[PDB]
Amino acid sequence: GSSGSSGAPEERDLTQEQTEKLLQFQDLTGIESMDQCRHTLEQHNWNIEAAVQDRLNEQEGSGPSSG
Repeated sequence: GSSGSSGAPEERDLTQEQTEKLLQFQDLTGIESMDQCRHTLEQHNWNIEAAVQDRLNEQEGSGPSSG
């Protein structure tokens, strides 16, 4: 909006690979807050496969299990 950035004088840039992964997860999951996304990822260790599960597992829209 109008100069409203609360944080520290730091900068964290991701890598192409990682970035891409995010895009995927983001789309898959559907989270808005990018951070939130990378979060679930970082945790699982940028493991969409897991992050995805940990994402769904923890409160899902519709469909607890598939197959």
